Amino acid sequence: GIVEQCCTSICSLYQLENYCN
Amino acid sequence: FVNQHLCGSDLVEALYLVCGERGAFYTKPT
Repeated sequence: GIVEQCCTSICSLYQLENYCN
Repeated sequence: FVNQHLCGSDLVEALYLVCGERGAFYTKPT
């Protein structure tokens, strides 16, 4: 469930940092 | 990075450069 949204609508780049650690 | 839909290598293209050298590898579609 990490792309459930970025893969359907949109996402902030800084929010993508959430998938690094 | 802009406001659009992205998936697969695009989800990383987004991360790959934002957290570069920051240890990413969060998914492995192999």
